[PDB]
Amino acid sequence: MNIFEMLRIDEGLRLKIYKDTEGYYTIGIGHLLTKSPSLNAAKSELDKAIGRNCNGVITKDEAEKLFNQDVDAAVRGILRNAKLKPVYDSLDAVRRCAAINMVFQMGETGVAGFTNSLRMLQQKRWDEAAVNLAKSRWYNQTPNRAKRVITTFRTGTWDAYK
Ligand SMILES: Cc1cccc(I)c1
Ligand SMILES: [Cl-]
Repeated sequence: MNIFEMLRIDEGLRLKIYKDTEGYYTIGIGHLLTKSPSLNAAKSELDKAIGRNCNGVITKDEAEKLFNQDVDAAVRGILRNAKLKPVYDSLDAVRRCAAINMVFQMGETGVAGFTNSLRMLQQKRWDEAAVNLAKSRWYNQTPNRAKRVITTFRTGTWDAYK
């Protein structure tokens, strides 16, 4: 297991524009295109991202390329964020994958309310952090995926993905 395999499990792979769990146009391995309700707006974002006129469809290679860019962007966003970087750097590699997973799903803004969870994670109070992480819209709206991520933070193992 690694972050790519983890997120590939959580996000799936679809080569045509689809709607994510929130109803937003997405493609590939969970690549958000737009929050606009306009399919044309999503198609424009797709063409811009791939560099050709795709009319809503990409290849597996293209999906994997976008996915690598998106994982890297999540990592570099963590490293540039004064709140997230100290916690991230305190974690082991398996738990760092759980952190990337959350940033990939929700962005830096979506994790802004996790201040108390971040403190518990930095303190290595794993069961306490796991309880706190579940008290969230995130957990309630995507409970099976949140449970896997939370188990990863709780245990520092890949058990939830095996
Ligand atoms: C709980 C959490 C989420 C995103 C990033 C980090 I570091 C920690
Ligand atoms: Cl879920």
